[PDB]
Amino acid sequence: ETQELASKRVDIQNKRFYLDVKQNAKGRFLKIAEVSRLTLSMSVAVEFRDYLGDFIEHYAQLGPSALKSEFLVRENRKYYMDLKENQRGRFLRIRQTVNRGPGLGSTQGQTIALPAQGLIEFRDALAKLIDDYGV
Amino acid sequence: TQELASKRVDIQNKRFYLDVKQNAKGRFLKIAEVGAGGNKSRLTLSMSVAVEFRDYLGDFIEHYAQLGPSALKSEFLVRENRKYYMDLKENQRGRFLRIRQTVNRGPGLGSTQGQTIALPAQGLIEFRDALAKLIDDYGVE
Amino acid sequence: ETQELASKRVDIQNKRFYLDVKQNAKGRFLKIAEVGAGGNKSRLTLSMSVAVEFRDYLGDFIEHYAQLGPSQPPRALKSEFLVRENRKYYMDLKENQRGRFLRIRQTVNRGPGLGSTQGQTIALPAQGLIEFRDALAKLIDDYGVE
Amino acid sequence: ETQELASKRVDIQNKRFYLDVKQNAKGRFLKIAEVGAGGNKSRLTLSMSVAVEFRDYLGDFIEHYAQLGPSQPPDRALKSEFLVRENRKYYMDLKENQRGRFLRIRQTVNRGPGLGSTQGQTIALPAQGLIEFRDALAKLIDDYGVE
Repeated sequence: ETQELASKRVDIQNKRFYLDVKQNAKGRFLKIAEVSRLTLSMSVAVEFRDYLGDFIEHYAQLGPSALKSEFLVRENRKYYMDLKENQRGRFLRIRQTVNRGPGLGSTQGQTIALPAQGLIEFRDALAKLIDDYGV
Repeated sequence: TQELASKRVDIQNKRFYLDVKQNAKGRFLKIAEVGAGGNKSRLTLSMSVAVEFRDYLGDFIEHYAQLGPSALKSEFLVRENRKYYMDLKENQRGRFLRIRQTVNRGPGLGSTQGQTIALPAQGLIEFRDALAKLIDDYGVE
Repeated sequence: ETQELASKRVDIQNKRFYLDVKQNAKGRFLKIAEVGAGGNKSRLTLSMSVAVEFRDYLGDFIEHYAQLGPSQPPRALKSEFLVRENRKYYMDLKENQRGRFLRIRQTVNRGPGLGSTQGQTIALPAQGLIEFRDALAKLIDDYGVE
Repeated sequence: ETQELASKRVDIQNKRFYLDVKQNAKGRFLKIAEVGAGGNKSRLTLSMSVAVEFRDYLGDFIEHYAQLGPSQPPDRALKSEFLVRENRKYYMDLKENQRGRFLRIRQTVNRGPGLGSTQGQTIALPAQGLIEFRDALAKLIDDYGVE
């Protein structure tokens, strides 16, 4: 039975993300729901934490007006991370795909969009779930 | 006293206006937090002073980005008759930069009262950027 | 009056540097600007004569950077100091968690740093030091004297 | 099958390079994927033994690049090296085009016809990143190599 060990809430402009660390008898993993839904192993969650730091850095150094991308393939899942910008402002979009195993053949590629203002809070929340629970 | 330009910045559920203006003696910025505070929550900076302020924000941004999960930082700025107190704090609702501006009453006596804005830390990069643009525009070379 | 003689853009990671050669009645000189977030407080000034000595210092930082090997307040790896023509140039190779960089701070030189310094600072990501030295060397071959 | 032990991304100009340490039933090895600005991906595969030699060779390219001085006008590779270890060859050429110098590494089969585009198993490191790349490689070798 998958039982959540912790929830986390991050408010950014008028959007909300929940970071739930869950564990079924397979192991421990992270879920990230918007106001779609990513699922990450803790090991992959570490890579995100660090990549978020890369993104934060780049955003702080932009100054006034993709800007930056990362490409991650881990355990049958592929993650695209694009720091972009548009009329209303800068954001980080994260798309999760199945590129192998059960679930291939799609209708369900997952996506979340974080406003850039909240990357630091979102990274800080992730970091502490890693901190507490480890890999 | 000309209006030269405005820029608006929404941070979380709070709104700020950076307004450039000129009068003889020079150009200057007015930064207001929208609320019930009126002029109590509105700063006034010369252009010279805006630059030093922009740079201080650079430093607050760096401190905030490396806090990790958790006054955290204080800086200080005085020019002509005006003092600017900058304090990166955290209360239960999150991290913020409090800028309190004072007008010196005379040789070695602080104001009984000042004006103050509070920026949620998640908005500092936006704020800094809006301010940087207006500085690049409205008085160099 | 100031003639604009030449201009060179050097892109290094997510930074852009401009090297402008100018000339006034006193002689030829460089202005070196870093673009972005910071202001025109990221503006170095150097006669051609001093730009030569700066090029040579950059060769030593390049050697040191190449010999660091993999990494591990901020750690000061190599510091050098150039004072010339009533200006002081501090050159510190440093590293943080996010990479290695050469920070150059220019001040106006009176006594043992007495008055207003006029702290102009640029920060070259270390990756770019050879590109930067090279652009500078070209401008010196083209516009310097002997 | 293959387990993923460690990753490191090096940003050089508008490209990215992923150095991945992996292990299969036979061996531990390194995959190096270049991602171009436009989406182009290409890669090398190195045994950990070979990465040591590649890292050493990078040191030679670094020394050469640092000593070049700026591109002079025309009047071809500025420097070539060659690496052969059993079933894989690697052609290392330091070149320049209008946008800079770069180290092309081109991996081929040693015995076998070959398969796939030559570009898909070639990478081009902008020379500016040789030091950071060699350093990131040196670290992965330190922390997951036995050699």
